[PDB]
Amino acid sequence: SLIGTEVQPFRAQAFQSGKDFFEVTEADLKGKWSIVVFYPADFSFVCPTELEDVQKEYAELKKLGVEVYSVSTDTHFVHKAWHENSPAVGSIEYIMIGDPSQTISRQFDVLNEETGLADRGTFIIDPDGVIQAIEINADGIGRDASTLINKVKAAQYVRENPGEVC
Amino acid sequence: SLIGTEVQPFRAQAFQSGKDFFEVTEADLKGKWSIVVFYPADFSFVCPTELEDVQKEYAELKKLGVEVYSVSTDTHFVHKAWHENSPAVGSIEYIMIGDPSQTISRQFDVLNEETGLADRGTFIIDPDGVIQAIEINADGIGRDASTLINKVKAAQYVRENPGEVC
Amino acid sequence: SLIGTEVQPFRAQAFQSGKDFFEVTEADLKGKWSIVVFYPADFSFVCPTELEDVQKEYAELKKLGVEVYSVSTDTHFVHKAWHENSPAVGSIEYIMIGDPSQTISRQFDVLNEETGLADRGTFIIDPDGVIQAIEINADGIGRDASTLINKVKAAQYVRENPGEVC
Amino acid sequence: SLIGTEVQPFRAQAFQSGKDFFEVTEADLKGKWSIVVFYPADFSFVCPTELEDVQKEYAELKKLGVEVYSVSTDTHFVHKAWHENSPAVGSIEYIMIGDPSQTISRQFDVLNEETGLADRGTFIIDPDGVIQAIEINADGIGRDASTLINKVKAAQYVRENPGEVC
Amino acid sequence: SLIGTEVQPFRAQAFQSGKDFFEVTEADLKGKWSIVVFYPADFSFVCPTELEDVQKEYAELKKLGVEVYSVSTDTHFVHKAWHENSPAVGSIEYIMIGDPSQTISRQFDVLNEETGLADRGTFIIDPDGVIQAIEINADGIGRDASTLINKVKAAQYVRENPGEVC
Amino acid sequence: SLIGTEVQPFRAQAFQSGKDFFEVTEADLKGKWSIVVFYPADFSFVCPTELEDVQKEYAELKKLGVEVYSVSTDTHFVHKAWHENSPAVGSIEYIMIGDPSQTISRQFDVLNEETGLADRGTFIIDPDGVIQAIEINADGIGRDASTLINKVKAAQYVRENPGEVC
Amino acid sequence: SLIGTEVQPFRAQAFQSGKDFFEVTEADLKGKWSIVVFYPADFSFVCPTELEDVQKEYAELKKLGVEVYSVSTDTHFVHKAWHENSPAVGSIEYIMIGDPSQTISRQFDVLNEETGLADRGTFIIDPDGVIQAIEINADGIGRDASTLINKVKAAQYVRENPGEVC
Amino acid sequence: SLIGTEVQPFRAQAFQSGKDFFEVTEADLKGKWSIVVFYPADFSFVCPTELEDVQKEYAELKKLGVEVYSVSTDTHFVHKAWHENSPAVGSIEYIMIGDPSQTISRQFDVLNEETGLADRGTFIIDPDGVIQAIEINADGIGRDASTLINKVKAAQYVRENPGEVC
Amino acid sequence: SLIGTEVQPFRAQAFQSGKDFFEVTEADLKGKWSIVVFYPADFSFVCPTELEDVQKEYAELKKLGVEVYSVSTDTHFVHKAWHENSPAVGSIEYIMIGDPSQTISRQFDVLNEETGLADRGTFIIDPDGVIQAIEINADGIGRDASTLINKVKAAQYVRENPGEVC
Amino acid sequence: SLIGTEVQPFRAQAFQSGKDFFEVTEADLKGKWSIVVFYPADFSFVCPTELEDVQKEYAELKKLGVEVYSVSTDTHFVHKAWHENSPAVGSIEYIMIGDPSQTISRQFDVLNEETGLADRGTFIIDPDGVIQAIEINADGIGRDASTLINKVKAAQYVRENPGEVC
Ligand SMILES: [N+]
Ligand SMILES: [N+]
Repeated sequence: SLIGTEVQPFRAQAFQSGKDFFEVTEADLKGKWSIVVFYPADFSFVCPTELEDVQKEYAELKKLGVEVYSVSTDTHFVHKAWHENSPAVGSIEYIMIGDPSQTISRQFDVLNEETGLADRGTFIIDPDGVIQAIEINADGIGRDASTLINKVKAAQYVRENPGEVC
Repeated sequence: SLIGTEVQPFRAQAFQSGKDFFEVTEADLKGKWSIVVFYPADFSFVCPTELEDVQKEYAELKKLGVEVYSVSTDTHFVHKAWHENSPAVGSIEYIMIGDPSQTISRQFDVLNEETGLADRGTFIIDPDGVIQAIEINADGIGRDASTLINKVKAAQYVRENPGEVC
Repeated sequence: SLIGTEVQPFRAQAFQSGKDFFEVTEADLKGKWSIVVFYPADFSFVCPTELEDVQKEYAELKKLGVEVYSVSTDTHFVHKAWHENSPAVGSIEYIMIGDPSQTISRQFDVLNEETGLADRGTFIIDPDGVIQAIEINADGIGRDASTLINKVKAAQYVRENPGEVC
Repeated sequence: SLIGTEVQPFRAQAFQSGKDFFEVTEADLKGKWSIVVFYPADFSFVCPTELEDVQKEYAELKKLGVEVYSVSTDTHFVHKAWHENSPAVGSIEYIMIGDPSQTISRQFDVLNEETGLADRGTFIIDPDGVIQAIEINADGIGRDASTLINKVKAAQYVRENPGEVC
Repeated sequence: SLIGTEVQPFRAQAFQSGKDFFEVTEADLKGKWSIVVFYPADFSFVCPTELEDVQKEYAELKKLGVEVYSVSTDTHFVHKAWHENSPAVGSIEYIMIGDPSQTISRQFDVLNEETGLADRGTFIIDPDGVIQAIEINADGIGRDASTLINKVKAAQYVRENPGEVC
Repeated sequence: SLIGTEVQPFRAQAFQSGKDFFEVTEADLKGKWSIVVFYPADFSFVCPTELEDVQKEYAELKKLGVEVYSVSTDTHFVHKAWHENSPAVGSIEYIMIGDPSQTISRQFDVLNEETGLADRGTFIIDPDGVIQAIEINADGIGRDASTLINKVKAAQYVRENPGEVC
Repeated sequence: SLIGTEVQPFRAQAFQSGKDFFEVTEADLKGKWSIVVFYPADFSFVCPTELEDVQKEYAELKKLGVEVYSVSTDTHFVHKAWHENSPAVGSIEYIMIGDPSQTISRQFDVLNEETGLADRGTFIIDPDGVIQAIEINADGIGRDASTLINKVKAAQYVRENPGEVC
Repeated sequence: SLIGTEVQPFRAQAFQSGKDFFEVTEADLKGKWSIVVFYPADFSFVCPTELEDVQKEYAELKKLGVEVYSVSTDTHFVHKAWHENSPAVGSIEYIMIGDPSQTISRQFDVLNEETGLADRGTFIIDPDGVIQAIEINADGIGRDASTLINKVKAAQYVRENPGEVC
Repeated sequence: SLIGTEVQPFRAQAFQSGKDFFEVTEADLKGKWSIVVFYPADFSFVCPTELEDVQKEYAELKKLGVEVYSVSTDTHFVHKAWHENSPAVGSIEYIMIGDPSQTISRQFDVLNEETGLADRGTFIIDPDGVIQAIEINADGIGRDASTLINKVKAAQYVRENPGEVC
Repeated sequence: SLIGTEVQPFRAQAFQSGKDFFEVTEADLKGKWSIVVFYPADFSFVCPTELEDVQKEYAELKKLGVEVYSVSTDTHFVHKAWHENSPAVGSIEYIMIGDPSQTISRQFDVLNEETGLADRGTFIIDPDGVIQAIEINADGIGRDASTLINKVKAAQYVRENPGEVC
């Protein structure tokens, strides 16, 4: 499992409510507690529930010094389109990376080779670029965005309190 | 060059103004004069001029027993989205295939490995599934949709008039 | 990721409060909603919280037609020993599989090659033997046993309600 | 596809109405807008229409700072012979390269391995030696020489007007 | 056979009645006459006879400047557990190494690949880290702990009396 | 050397003063004494002396039941062209094969890889399709067409008079 | 380790006080409890103690339905010689196999590649041809012939009393 | 074909009417127009006509600054023997190389693998050690020694008169 | 060593005072006691002593039902020539095989790769085609022809008197 | 053949009537005329005739500055045993090397892979460590010890009298 491994090098276009398109690299994921969530496709049939539940928790997550990135094999262009032409996804303030080359979906071992889409997986990365938590559910079973603040806290506690885990 | 070669096997989701999403295979390209045009990405910055110029010519092309397929590595979901949330692309009546697996873009050797997007290429396929014409321009140089009806006619003439090409 | 894949063939000794040691195979995960949780080592320094939290939820999980299996690369012998010589782990009523061969830990891609121990991963398997949910946290970050009943329900819902996921 | 790639190194004999035979290299395709057109064989049965159509457009193309090269796997000797012993091809003023080694036809991936002849392909190359347009038709389907001035212009426009393509 | 070969590099956790867990390397086996005994599993059904018989002989073995190490693929945690929750094994004063990685069991070619357990093998190593005696019996056939003092003596004699073996 | 070997399979277009273009195979080489002569290129600068000298001897050679084939990597089209637009080569009555695929020049190991042209080689083949004589001179050194009637005679004599060669 | 493996096929000459030279195969090892002991070389400097100690125990071992074989890479000729020209080895009544081909020494992985001699190893084989016990000591450390009757008994007990090993 | 290639390195014993045996290397071929003729075997049944015809032309060839070498896989010993015990071959004044190693016959690709003899081949080498002419006839068809002076002249003319070959 | 191996298949031309040239196969070497002697080269500087000494012993060897074959990589042609143009070798009545292909010299492992000549080796072959004696001396050390009658007798004796060799 | 090759490196134990066991290397074979004779096995059934006939010739051989070495894959221990417990072999005064590793028998290409014994081969080595004579007979055909003095003489003569071999 990628648990405990370090994020591999990548470069991709992203969109964020506010700033116009900008590049992103393995670097941005280093130096801060980043949490990236993957999802099938933009403009999909399934309701963007997962994505916005995260938006709600975003306010708080930022306080904990955490950054949030959503990823799908769609182009950053459609991410913007989706963001505008939809109230739900329009409330998202965090970063939306586009992975049309499939490279970053593939590196997190979450790309479904035959559909060309990513799986519902969420990763939590420590300031060192190391994966500390992995959650991948099948289409239908939802990811509870609330349990995130707990995990990142727990992750951060153990970060400067080794062995004190009981 | 793929000129004169036979279309390779593929299976993909498509969208068409009217019918709700449906599957498509190498078969669909066999039995009729089909002309498929590839393009970078949906919701892109470049104006969908190419796509709709083809829509104009669509009326007549259908009379000649020709079918038209647009292809991009976008999901059929976004194709629909784009089709609705845009007047220009909304006039498109022909088939819109989605190639997120990249397989069909790759088989026509028109996939840009590093960007994960297709090139501006247009192919004309005879009822046997053989490529009779190839046109690939760089971003900026436009593809003239009018010269299409001429090519397909020429292609069809030669089809049952071998050697009579002067 | 193993999400959506089918559980691989395995044969191992298990212990369960009540029945004396018995064998278990891939088939015992087929036909029923099974949820297997992996952990580092028995008699470890870290408190068996995770394991017992699941014991609490066990009552209800059984109602839902779900079976629970704990796994570590320890021998079933030590699982029993631990079970007896400890009040905490002694409350566990579900199955305790022993994976000294490391085969099953390896098949779920959760075995740490160099330490010879398993990672904190929990999987949810549908009656067909397919993995529908994966959660792997690092030492320290705890797995919330409560969010299990929700996932299994969600999993069960979509089971006989395809596409109805909004 | 070779779209966007750089012309490969080659050295060949050429003939041009006026100057007596002279050598040519990839260097002659750099610094200037060059457009090279491939054809089956000299003295072939099919009428040299395509070649001369281009002759007509030659006048103007030169104004745009564009050079024209015709290529076939024939020797430059026969190019000259053809040029003299035929009124039609005799009107040609642009360069006629001979590719008996098949190397340049092969490098543009336009050589038909088993017949040893080139396909009807036309390429447009920017002053940097990069392919910006590709058009390959089957025997019978003609290449419209007129749409060339448009393509080169469009190519030239985008050359110093990046992104301005709408 | 490993007879006459040098002990390979390894690092593992060990437990010893008295000192709390400590690391051990191939270095602890050089410099002194060490005798390591492997066994299936802790808390096993078979009576720990073998292990304790060696405990008896331990008193004298120490006099001869010999150290004793017991090894099983169990974790040092369970070694301690076993040591406490059992009168028999509780009499053991020598070192108890844990080989969950299986690396040291594998290096002495005594690991049963399919069961993930070690074979009943006892090795005698001279102060140079070279194996001078090997004894591996099947489950059931016991290893006579008494014949140890004789072998180490014999080994020690020949150590400083080459060829004098008659 | 190919001396004594059997002519390999080939299919090519040929031209002959009189008959309009026709196909030729390694089989047209079996059943009769055939003599094939290779040359650089048609319409070349070097005077077609060699080719016509053979034309002179052709009258007689036919009496001996010998057939003559000229070969160059040129297309049969240009062979015809050359034959008409030149008095010298116009006197040629024997077969003129075209080898634009280079396959037959390559099979007689007489093709100059880098120039894509054939060497000045003349071969004599017995009714069985076996090479009995090989003569390859460099550009400049001429092949004496007269010494051919003697070689074919000698060849034919030995044909039905084994060992009688003194 | 070869523990639990089956004896590999071999054919060799043997000598036994009484019967004149005779052949031996793996087959002789099957159907009876056989115990084979390897040793360096005949007429060696080291006293044949080991071999004769076994002779003493031979009387009893035969009662237990056990056969004994001594093996060295010497020829059966010298085994005979040694047996005659020496009082000590002359008391030996069991079989003396000769392994000059080194194949049987090699098969029991007891052959010292560079000296071409066997190591001091003793194996116990059940009636099925499977190795149940292995003892290999270095030159100097002696093998206790007495502990043999115990091992074979234990081996035989467990033979028809599986699991009853406590 | 070896036409235009450079003679490969070799060292062999030779005999020449007058000088007693002496060595020969590639070098002797360099700096002068050398013409080497291969033949089956010395003392063969076929009359040495070919060899002596060359002897006749030798007088003049020397005037042209040409050297002549005969080669067969025979030893230089038998070349001398043949030279003496035969009037015909005794008239030979040029060099007679012996190729029992077969290396030089093999390098000129003129060695018949199965018979171990050379083919009737004659080569003309320019002062640079490059092959300018090749003639290989089958047993029976004779090589005309007269046409040699013409070829060497032609070869020499073109040597200092490039392109002037018409 | 080839001692005891069977003569491998070969076919070669031979010469024998009396019969004109004839073929020979590994078949001739069976059914009779044959003794083949190899030597460097015919017409060599070293005196044919060895060959003729064997001729002297020929008379008697024939009585013993033995045939004699001389072999050198020379052609059977030169063997005859040498036989006639020399009193010494002219006395030879036995078979003289020629091995220009080097195959038979090579099969007896007596061919000197770099000189292309055979070594001074003599072999004795039983009627079954098996090598029973091998003698190879360096240039200078002579082979004693007299010791042959003894060897073949000894060979013949043991042939029908197994083990009676003392 | 190893004729003319140089003895390869080896190190072995030897025994000689008088001196107690001592080492020997490819060194002892240089600097003097050494003659090594191989034989099957010590204490063999065949009478040691060959070995002692050499003993008789030993006296003289030493005069010629020749040393004698007997070799068998037996251990030097058995060589001594044989030497004492047998009148015949007891007369041997030359060196008796033991080759249990089979390396020296193997280097002289005289080891019978399947029996693990050497062939009856005798080699004569010049002071440079080069093999000058090879004689290998089958079991039964004897090696004549007398012909040795002649060979070494002949060998020595040619040693300082090159070419004088007639
Ligand atoms: N960063
Ligand atoms: N030279």
